[PDB]
Parts: sequence; C-alpha cells; structure tokens
Amino acid sequence: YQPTPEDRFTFGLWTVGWQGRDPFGDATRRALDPVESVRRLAELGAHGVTFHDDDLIPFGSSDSEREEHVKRFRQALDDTGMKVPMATTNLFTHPVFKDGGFTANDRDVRRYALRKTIRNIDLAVELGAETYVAWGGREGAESGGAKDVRDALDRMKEAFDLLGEYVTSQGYDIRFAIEPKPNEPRGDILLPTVGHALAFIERLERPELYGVNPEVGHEQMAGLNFPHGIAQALWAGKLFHIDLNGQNGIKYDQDLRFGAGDLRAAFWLVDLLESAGYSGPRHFDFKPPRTEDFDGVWASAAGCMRNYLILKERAAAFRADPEVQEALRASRLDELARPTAADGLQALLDDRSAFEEFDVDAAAARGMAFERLDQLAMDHLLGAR
Amino acid sequence: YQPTPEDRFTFGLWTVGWQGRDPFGDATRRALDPVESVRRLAELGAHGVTFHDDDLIPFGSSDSEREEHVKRFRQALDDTGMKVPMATTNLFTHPVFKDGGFTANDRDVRRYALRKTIRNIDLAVELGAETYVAWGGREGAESGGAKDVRDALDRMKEAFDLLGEYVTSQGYDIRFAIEPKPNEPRGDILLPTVGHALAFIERLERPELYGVNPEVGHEQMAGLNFPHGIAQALWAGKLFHIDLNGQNGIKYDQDLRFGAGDLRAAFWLVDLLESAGYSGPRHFDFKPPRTEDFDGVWASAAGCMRNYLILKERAAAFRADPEVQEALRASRLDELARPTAADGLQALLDDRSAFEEFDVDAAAARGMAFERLDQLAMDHLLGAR
Amino acid sequence: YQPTPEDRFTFGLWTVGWQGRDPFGDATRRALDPVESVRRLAELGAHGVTFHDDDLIPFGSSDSEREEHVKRFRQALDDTGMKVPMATTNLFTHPVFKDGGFTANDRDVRRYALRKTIRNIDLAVELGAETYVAWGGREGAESGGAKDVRDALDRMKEAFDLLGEYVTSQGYDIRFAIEPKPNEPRGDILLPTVGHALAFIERLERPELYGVNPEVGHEQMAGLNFPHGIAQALWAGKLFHIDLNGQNGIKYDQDLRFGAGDLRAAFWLVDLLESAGYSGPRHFDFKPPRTEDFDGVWASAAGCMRNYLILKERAAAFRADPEVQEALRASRLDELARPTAADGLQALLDDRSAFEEFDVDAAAARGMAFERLDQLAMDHLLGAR
Amino acid sequence: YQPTPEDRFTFGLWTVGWQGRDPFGDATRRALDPVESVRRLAELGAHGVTFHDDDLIPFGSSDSEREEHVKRFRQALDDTGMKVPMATTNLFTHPVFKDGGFTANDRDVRRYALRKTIRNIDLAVELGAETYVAWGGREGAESGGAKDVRDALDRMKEAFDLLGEYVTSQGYDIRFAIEPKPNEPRGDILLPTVGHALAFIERLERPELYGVNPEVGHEQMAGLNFPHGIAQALWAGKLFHIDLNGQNGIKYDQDLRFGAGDLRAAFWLVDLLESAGYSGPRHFDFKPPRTEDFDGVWASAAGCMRNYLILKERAAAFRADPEVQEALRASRLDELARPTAADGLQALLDDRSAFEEFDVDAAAARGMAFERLDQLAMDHLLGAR
Ligand SMILES: [Mn+2]
Ligand SMILES: [Mn+2]
Ligand SMILES: [Mn+2]
Ligand SMILES: [Mn+2]
Ligand SMILES: [Mn+2]
Ligand SMILES: [Mn+2]
Ligand SMILES: [Mn+2]
Ligand SMILES: [Mn+2]
Repeated sequence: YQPTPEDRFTFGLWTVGWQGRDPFGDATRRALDPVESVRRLAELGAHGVTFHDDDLIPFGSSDSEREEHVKRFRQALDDTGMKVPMATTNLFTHPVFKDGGFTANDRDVRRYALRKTIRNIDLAVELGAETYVAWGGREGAESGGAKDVRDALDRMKEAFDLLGEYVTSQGYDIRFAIEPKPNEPRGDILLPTVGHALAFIERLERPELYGVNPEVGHEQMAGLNFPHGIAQALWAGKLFHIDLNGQNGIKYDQDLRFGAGDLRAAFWLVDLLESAGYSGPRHFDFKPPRTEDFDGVWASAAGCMRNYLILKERAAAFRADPEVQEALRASRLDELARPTAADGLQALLDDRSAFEEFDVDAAAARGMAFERLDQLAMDHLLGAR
Repeated sequence: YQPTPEDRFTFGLWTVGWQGRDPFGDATRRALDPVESVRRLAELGAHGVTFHDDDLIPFGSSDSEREEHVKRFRQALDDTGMKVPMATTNLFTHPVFKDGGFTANDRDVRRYALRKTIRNIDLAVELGAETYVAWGGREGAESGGAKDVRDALDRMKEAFDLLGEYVTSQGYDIRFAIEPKPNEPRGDILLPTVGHALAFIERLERPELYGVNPEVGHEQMAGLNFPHGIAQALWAGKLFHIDLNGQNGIKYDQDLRFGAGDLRAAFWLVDLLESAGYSGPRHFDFKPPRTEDFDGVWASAAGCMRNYLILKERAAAFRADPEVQEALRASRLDELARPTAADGLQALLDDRSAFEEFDVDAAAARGMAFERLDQLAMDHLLGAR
Repeated sequence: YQPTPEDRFTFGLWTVGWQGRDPFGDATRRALDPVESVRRLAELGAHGVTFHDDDLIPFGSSDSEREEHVKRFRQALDDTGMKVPMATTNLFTHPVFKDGGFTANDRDVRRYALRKTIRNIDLAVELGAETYVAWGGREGAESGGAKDVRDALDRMKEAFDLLGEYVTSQGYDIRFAIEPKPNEPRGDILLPTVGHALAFIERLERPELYGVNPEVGHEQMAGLNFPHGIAQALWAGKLFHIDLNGQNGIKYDQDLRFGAGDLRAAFWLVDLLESAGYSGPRHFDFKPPRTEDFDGVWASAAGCMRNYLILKERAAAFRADPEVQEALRASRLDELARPTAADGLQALLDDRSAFEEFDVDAAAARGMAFERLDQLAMDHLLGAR
Repeated sequence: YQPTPEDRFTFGLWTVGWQGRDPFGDATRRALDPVESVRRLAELGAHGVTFHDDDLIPFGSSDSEREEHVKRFRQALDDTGMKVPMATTNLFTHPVFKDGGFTANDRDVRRYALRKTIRNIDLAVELGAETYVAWGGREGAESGGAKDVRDALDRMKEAFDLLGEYVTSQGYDIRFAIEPKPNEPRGDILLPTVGHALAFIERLERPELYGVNPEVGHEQMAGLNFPHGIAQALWAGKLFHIDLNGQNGIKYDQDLRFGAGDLRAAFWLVDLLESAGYSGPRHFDFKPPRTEDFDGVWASAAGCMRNYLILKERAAAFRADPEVQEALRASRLDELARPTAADGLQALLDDRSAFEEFDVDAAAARGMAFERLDQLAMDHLLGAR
C-alpha cells in the first residue's frame, strides 16, 4: 500500500504544518518551513501540495519577502517533482474578516477580500494550479438580525461573478471550487452543504467556471452521507476537487487523518471515486492531532495515503467479485440503472401493468436482499472472504 | 392572536388525524373522518386542508368508494369555505414502496409510483390545489451497495420530468414542490436538504415547474439554520410552499406544533416570511403528541396558528422600532445590501482604497454591534422592551 | 467465523421477529412464531433468545392461552438447547403507557406497570433468566411542564426499590439491568445515558441488585463514545448485560446489525469486552431492515455474529502483536495504569520534581505517538499488516 | 430587569476577557486587565467573578509578580464589593496538558497537574471561594488505543481523592464541582455528561466533598435536555455550581450569552432553579462573539443577566397563574408527586385494582392535556396571556 506520485495524493501546507492551537490550547509544535513540508511529503510519496496565500507568504510581507518565499518554495517543488494543483485564499484568520470576506457587512472589507483573492489567483496560475478553492468560513452569523441571507447571497454571487470575469479577462484555465461547511467558526455558515453550494453555482453568470470542493468531515458535521453528496456532485458534473479526512459525526471539525472517523463511509467514498473515474487530486485537509510530535505528523500523513490505498484495493475486489456481481443483480442494482419509461409518458399512461394490473402485494413481498449484499461488502472491507 | 381564513393557515388531514402510532407504540386515538377534521379546523380559523391520496381515499378503494369519499369531503369544504391549496401522494406507507417510489430499484414499482402520483394530480386539480408536494421519504438507503445515487438521481429526474410533461400536456397550472428530509425512515434520504433539492431542480427539463416545500423540523434534523435555508430558497425564487412545525435539534422527526422546538428559529422564520412577502399557505405538518385526546389535538392545532401570529406581531414590532432601525445601521445591515463593486472589476483592481491603502487594522477594530442588535430582538420576542 | 453456542450470542424475539412497521410504514413481513425464531436462530449458532412479556404471550391472553404459548416456547428451547438468559417487560407499546409505566403521571398506571413487570419476573425466573432488563422508553416528556423530573425520579426509585424487595422476598438470584436511551419515542427520556443510569442506581435501597444494559445505538444517539461508556460501566462493576447493534450517529434509533454503523467503535467495543473478560450474553437488539424478506432476516442475524467474531480476531491480534505492545509503551499506556501518587499526599507536596523542578517544556515536547498506534490498530482491523 | 448583587450573578474573568481567538481566527480584542473586568462587571450589577489560576496570574509568574497580580485584584474586589465564589485550575491551555492533567498518560504530568491545582486551592480559599471547579477538558482521546478508560478513571479517582485529602488536612470548607463536557477539545472527553460525573463521584472516598458544575451548552452538545440533567443533579443533592450560556444544539461549544441558543430550555432551567430554591451563584461561562468590540462585550454580559431576570419573572407568573395550577392538576402533575405504593409491596400485590380489575382502556383513553399546559407556558414566556 505504498503511495507514489501517480496516486495524485496532495496535502495542504496548513495540514502537516498545523502547530496544534485549538480553542482551549496553545501550540504543541514549532512552525514548519514550507520547504521542509514539501521535502517530507515527497519522501512519503505525495504528488503535490496546496496553500492558502498566508501559508506560503506571511500576511503583510514586502514584495522582496514575497519573492524570496515563492523562490524557496519553487526550488523545493523543483528538487522533489512535487506539483501545486490547487491554491486558496485565507479569508478567515485576520480579524478584519471577523464578519466575512465576500459577505462582510462592511463593503470596504468585501472589496479587500476580492483584491486579496485576485492577487493569489495570479500566484496560483504561476505555480500551475488548475483549481482555486474558496472556503467562506467567516460567511454567516451567530444571530438572526446580523446577516440578511438574501443580501449576503447577492454579495456572494457578485464576488464569484467578479472572480469569473477576472480569470476570463486574463485567459486563465483555472476553475473555482466552493467548499461548503455547515458551521464553525460561524454559528451557521452560508452554503452549508454540497447541495446549497451546487444550487448557488447555477445562479452565477458563468456556472461552468465553478464546482464544489466537498470535505468528508464538513458534510458529516451536518450528519449527512458524504458518498451520497459526492454522487450528487458527480451527477451535476461539479466535483472539481475533494478534501479527504475523518470525522466522528456531529461535533467540532476534527480533521482526523483519512480512514479515521467513519471508516465504512471512507470505503464507500473510495468505491465511488474509483468507479466514477474521478481524475482530480486526492487532497487531504487534515490535522495531525496536537498530541503528536513531528514523527507523528509524518505517520498521520502516511496513514492518510495508506488508508486510501487499502480501501481502493478492497472496493475494487468487492466490485470484481462474481458473488458480489450476482448479489447486485439479486438486489436489482441493474434495474435501478434502467430508464423507468423510455417508452414515454403516453405508453406509461396506457400500460395496465403499471396500475390496474400491477400486483402490488407480489412486488411488496420481493425481498431486496440488501443485508446479504452489505455483509459481502463488510467481508471485503475486513479481508474476511 | 385569533386566526381567520385570511392568515392562510392550512393543515394536512394526516396532522390532526394522526392516530399516535410510533416505532414503539400502538394508536392512542381513533381515526378521524376527514369531514370532522375540515369542520373542526374551520372552527379554529384555518383557511384550508391538504391531503395525501391515501388520507382522503383508503388505499385499494373501488371507483364508487372513491367517488363517495371525495363527495363527502367536497360537501365539508363547501359547508365551511375551507380551501385545498396543496395535495401530495403517499409513496411511503405501503410495503411496495419499501425501497422507494420514483427511485425503487424495481422498475415496475417506479412505473406504479408515477401512475399513483398522476391519478392524484388529476384529483388535486379538481379540488383547486395550486401546489403538488413530493416527499421522497423512501428514496435512499441503509447500506452503501443498495443504492447507486447517480443512477437513483437519473430515475428521480426521469420521474419529475414525466410529471412535468403530464401537467403541461393537460394544461394544468399546478406546480411541484420537492420536500427534502435528511433521514427517517431511510438511513439516508436522497435530496436530504433544501440545497440538494434546489440543485436537483436546476437539472430538470422544465425547472420553472418545480420548487421546494421545506419543513422546519427536516432542516433542523441536519442541524441546519431553517431561516437561512428559506432565505436561499427565496433568493432562488423557489419557495412554492412551506411546512411549519417544531423540532428539538438532531433527533427523530418530532413534528411538534409550530413555535415548539427552536422558538428563536420560529421568530426569525416568521420575520423572513413576512419581510419577503411570502404569499403561499402557512401550512402545518405537525403531530399532536400521542399523549393527547381529541381536545388536545385541537388545542395543539390552535397553538400552531397562535404562535405564528404572536411571532408575526413581535417580528413586525422589531423591524418597525426606530431603536432597532438605528442598531441595524450600526451593524451595517444597510451596507450588506449595497453592491460590492457596481464600479466594475477594472475600477476595483485600480482602487488603492481596496488594497494598498486599505487600513485592515482600523476595519478590524470596528465592532459589529451584533449583541446589542440581538438583545433588542430578544426583548421584542419576549415583550420586554 | 462460525458462531457456536459457546460464543454466548443471544437475540430478542422482537429482533428477527420485527415485522417492519416504522413511523411512516406498514409491515413488510408476516409475524414469526417464537418457535420458528428459536429453531432458525439455533441453526445459525445462537446460544439463546430473550423476550418482552408481550412478545411471548399476546397482551390480554387467558391463563390457558398463556400456558400454551409458554409450553410451545419451552419445547422449542428443549428441542434446540437454546437458553433464555434475559427477559424484560413491554411498558411502551400499549396506549395505557403513553406517559410512562413507572413514571406515568397517573398513579393507577404506575401500579399496573409494577404488577405487569412482577408477573413477568416470575416467568423469567421459571425460564432460567439471570438478568431482567428495564427500558423506560415512555419515561420522559415532549414539553417542560408535563414532567417534574425530581418527582419522576422519586417514582422511578420507588418502582425499582419495590422490584428489589420482590425478588429478595422470593429468594430469586435474578438481577436488574437498566437500559438508557436519550430520546425516541419520548422527546427526552429519563436516565438518557449510561452515566445517568449508573448515578441513579447508587440511590436505590439495594444498589447491588441493579446494573446497566447499555445499547450501542442508544449512546451513539447522544453522539457519545460507546466503548468509553462501557469502560465506565465495567469500572463501576455494573455491566450486567449489553445490547449490540449499529447506528449512524445522531438520528432515530436505526438498530442496524452489529458491525454496521460505526465499525471502528464496534472494533474498540469488542476489544474492551474481550480484554475485560465480560462473561455476560453477547445480545443483539437489532432490526433486519424492512427492505428484507425472511432470507434477509436470517442473513442479517448471521452477520451480527460474524462481525463480532471477525472483530474479536482482529482485536486479539492487535493486542498480541509485539509491534503494538512496543507502540503501547511508546504512548505510555503502561504509565497510565500506574498510580499517580502511591507515595501519598505529603510525599507529592514535598516532591520538587512535581512542581518547582518539573521541566514543563521537556514534558510538553514529548510526542504521544498515538497516530502510529492508531494506524497499527487500523492495519489490524483491515487485515493490512 | 435590572440586576443587583443580590441576584448572585457571577462571570469568569475568561468570559468578558476572551480575546476572540478560535480554531480559524486570531484575536479581535486586546487583553483585559482583571481590575477593569471587576470594575465593569460591578457597574452592570454583577455580584462576583471567578478565575482559572492562569487568568489571574500569568503562567510562569515569579512570587513577586504573583503577589502584585493578587494585590491589584483584591483592591478591585474591595473597591466594588465584588465576591469570588468559585475558582478553578487551567489544566488545558499549556501544551504539557495535551494528553490531560489528572489522566495524562505521563505520570509526571499527572503529579504536576495535582500540584498546580493544590496551589490554586490555597489561593481560592484566601479569596473566599466556596466552590472549586474541575473541567477535565484534556481528559480523553481522539483514538481508541491512546486511552484505557478504566485506567484513566482509576487515575481520575486518585487525583480527586488526593484533593479531598488535601482540603480535609487544611480544614478548608471549600467543595469540588466536576464540570462534564462530551467533546472538544478532545475527540471524546471522560465524564462526558452530568450523569457520568454524578456516577463517578459516588466511587470517591469522600463523595460528600464533590458535586457537579453543569454547563447549559455542554449537555446540549450531546443533544441532552439541560433542565432534566439539572433536575437529576438536584435530586442527588449535587448541584454545587452551574454555568449558564447558550448553545444551538449539536456543534462546537458556542458559549453564547445566556438566553441565546435554546430559549425555551433557558425558560425551563430558570423555572427549575427558582422552584428548587437553588442558592448557588448564577455563573455565566460565555464568550461575547469575536465580532464585538468592548462595548459589545459589556452589552453581551448585561444580556446574560437581563435574560435570566425576564425568564425568572415569566416562570414565576406561569407557576402562580390559577389557570396554570388548574392545567397542572388536569395533567396529573399532582399525582406524579404522590408515592406509587406507600401501602407497600404486599398491598400492591393483593390490589386487584392494580391488575385483574385495572381498566387499561379507560386509563389509555384519558388525555394528558399536555399541549394546553405547554401553550399556557408559551403564552407566559412570550407575554401573550
Ligand atoms: Mn475540516
Ligand atoms: Mn477543507
Ligand atoms: Mn417532519
Ligand atoms: Mn412535511
Ligand atoms: Mn435501539
Ligand atoms: Mn435495546
Ligand atoms: Mn462551553
Ligand atoms: Mn464552563
């Protein structure tokens, strides 16, 4: 289960670089130089890294400081063969963003948020990023009067439309991926799920430029089925990027290593990504727990990739097993994939087999055989076949 | 706080008619004749009633039985002046629907589900319904292999497209409202939130025919902000209908009377519906607790309407209070409603006040004054001004 | 992974006998004769069965009907070698219990609940049960004024004290196991967790007669760590019985087969039961999904036992692996098991190494190595070592 | 609704002093001098303040620095008449506590945690505190192998027993209050609810010295009924202290001002505290949102006390209303408070009215009238009578 760069595993600088500060806790690890993170991730068999602007270039850097930070980072990428497939803006840490970036009540803050984003889009394109993620972590409210959500969605549409006008004006190939989260750090965050983000994108001026960047733990913070949400994103043609991690249900955002948290959901996610032929990065947005030293950081990062590769093997073995193929037919997964009424509406209306002569009791009596299918899935996951 | 028919309060037959059967419990009340429910709701000042097909006409009724059930119901509507603004199909109770209606793995069940729906659309139009709700309560899974969600969404789109072709073919004015729910009775339900339903509708052949029927308790079963979801539905132009009730956060679907459960969310919901000029029914999809006798049923129904009218008064007083209007300006709700960059992208890029000369620390220091605003909202809700 | 009767696997009659009625759904399966359930469970390698009074003897049975039901059941036990280690009372289904049994506001209902329980304690003892479970599913409220919880806990203590006086008066060896659940069917249930039940037992007149019957899904409906709660019950000496099933976090009570739901929690539960030498029944309180026919019922029941046996193997292999034993020492699990201050309070106060000369920074720098340990646990669970 | 010092409202230094750092965010407010907080809280009509050791005396202070910090604080208390009813230890912020204080796997850390606590118990007693709170926020795990919970509970009992031996040895009157929380910052925290903490206390060597310090938001993070948990703590005689705040259900710990979050739960909590004659501090453990400036900090603190006083008025009016007293009898709250069987077990067994001649159908038919009672409660809360 040894990852290489072909497996397209990527990590945020902020993941292995997390110093362990939490709502109740000071740092437990020293800051990592991005150069060291690129080297150590490459040694583990990562394909690439991603960054917020402020991960790579300290906030308030001079042009000369910015140039030197990017030069050193570029040299580490060159030394290792590591890629940068995705970049994003920090519109959440600085206190100026305490009520939002794109949907701050203060108009001057909204304008600044856009300029900060646009500066980093240029850098993302220079470093070869195909995807530009937006996580509006400060967009939302703790109280009902603070935020008129129709006005906020007007401001959010304006911001994303301006970014689309910018990338079109420059002739950039980069596309946007909106990252939903239901809450934390705001009491409620706007576009709280994959569904809300997909729906919003349909009302942008150039919807083709925008998709989603769903995160395992974020949908699970609303108690939702992450594989189901990824299936709806794939169905819409909008899975531009994905964030992989672990979460133990409806809590604060844990950012456990991938495979931790809901293990069976991780299995069905990998099964879906691989069956669908998702071709994007397998990106880990996780935090090595603050209990760990740097040896534990690299162990946790290695475990992200290991767990993906184990689950990939077990899901492929499940789908390829003739006994599973028979069980899928027994459960009418083949019939689910057939059109209901390719004969058309009038034929359906005229079909006595669909109403007057439909034996509801005979149909009702037919077991779905889902438990046998699911125990074959369990046996494959556990290597108990 | 006395409701009349102008307040457009409506109730499902299945709400006050709930006999109190639950996963662990037999009925605690006798069946209600729909005629008696129409009479008793009219006496409380309801405007109208809604029905599933199988609430009004027992499943498996003869044509002569169907005619007599509808005749008696029509006479009760005529006697009272009660309306029927909305109807819906029961695609969940009968064991034939144990794996779904429109997304059953069995194709013959999908075809039957459509025929059952179409028969009741005709009846809905006869009784003057403007909205036809679809709650796909059986669409989903308890296990990952049982349901390929891309195939299921293909079947769901086919079904809704066929219903749109049907209503267009007949020249009906009736529109559809998809009701999301995240889980229960299925382990996970497809289109689990307002966002997922809005996103799905954008991929139908005639999206203009479809909106959402959000339910307070359903979004709250995913821990979501119901007023925020209603704001996104309004923003999309898709709030065709609404279900009002109470829920105590992330649990089984409680269907408490409206105002019970999350009282402050009920306040901000009424504030939003009234401010937005929502013109649809104020429909209660609730269950008088099975502790109650019929006197408690009618008390619980009366309390739905009373709580709406109290919250309407308090929200209107909040918005009209000059001290609140001042607090809204202090919190820059006025600025939230102003375009970010009506000057356009190039002007924004050229604006030094948006980047090079933006005083981030001065902006960051400016308090949002949200707590004062929210305590004025609390004082108005509690009548403590 | 073939279960025999030595593995002490037991099932409720109501589990495989569940006809599939849910809040939104009619039965999908015919009623099972308890005789058939005993035969089919024995063939799967179960050790025994458990019952509510009303599972074995229809409510309102004559003495002659009661005798015949028990005779037939006894013959099936004799035919198979199946045991009855546990029995319980149905104080939830009949509408008389709509506000509770032991904590009904109506005193006449409380008295009836006790008489119904006492009659079934006699039968439990006749059939050789060692444990008598009480799940107060109707004890609680949907509203704040309906139930004064101090008065209700007074009535609950009276009821359990009277049952203890009864079993003492008869010279029965049977002990009680209180089953917590946080909600469903009541909006909130009294004694909602293992902790609340343990705390309550300490205030009974004969606490030694009472323990807990924790259920996987019930603690998980409060988002709690089920293995941690079982550890506290073991620590208290109060794990008299356990209910095994699956749950997907904070939802309605799913009662999935054991191993479904939170698979890693199932692993750590089996690890704890086996490491602690828990000697009680491995009882499954689950519901084959209503999608299934009888073949799926028996597959789901078989899967409960299979998953326990797979997880038992993997947990034993984890604990026996010298690499894991080394990792446990690296993570100071050995030090956790050592007394903090066997030297006593005065020695601790006088120990400069504990304060004035404690190198907080050196201690803080020491990694816990928990991620390496947890990935060895993951590798063992998945058979990827 | 103007608070005075008689209302016994208290605040942590860390509440109004919270600088607004969150998992995703830098400080939005400057540090407050405790002297300024004591002055500003006194002006709002607070009775007193509480502290962690490290709130009052910076970690790593010299004896001379410690003396000056305490002198200045004492002068502010003297200037204002403010009390210090409660103090506590910070066993969570410093990275040395990354795996716990009392249940750290490292024994040297456990010993240090005890010495740090004992030093602050002395200071608490000097400043007149009656209660010493322990919130074991770092006691727990993110992974199953990291923490053997039976061993951890052995270490937790040792620590609390040593603290009890210490206060007994010194002749201090101060008592301990254990503060449960289910998760955050650990993936799962030991003693996650009021029930678990009550149960644990019964196994300490001197249980009379220990109670609970329940926090509104903490029980609500497990989806539990906070008034019900407070009722069980009162029933046990163990409500030594309480933390008041707001929470919007199952999320990260929000620490909203009291009355925010679940408003009806706040109503039923105040009703219970006042009806029970709870005599302890009404302590607010809240965080003014980081959106706020210092004017918003003091508004949020004022709103904590205002909301308590409004709810106190409305609950008293509810209980005193003859129509409510009649409704409580109609719902048999009077019967709930009567013993089930003061006639004794044998009389109950011999009572045909309790079984053979109990009319279950007549009892079942009797409505509980809970919805009318609850709408009187709603009308009182909203001032709509
Ligand atoms: Mn996350
Ligand atoms: Mn992410
Ligand atoms: Mn509902
Ligand atoms: Mn509904
Ligand atoms: Mn259960
Ligand atoms: Mn159970
Ligand atoms: Mn808190
Ligand atoms: Mn607290």
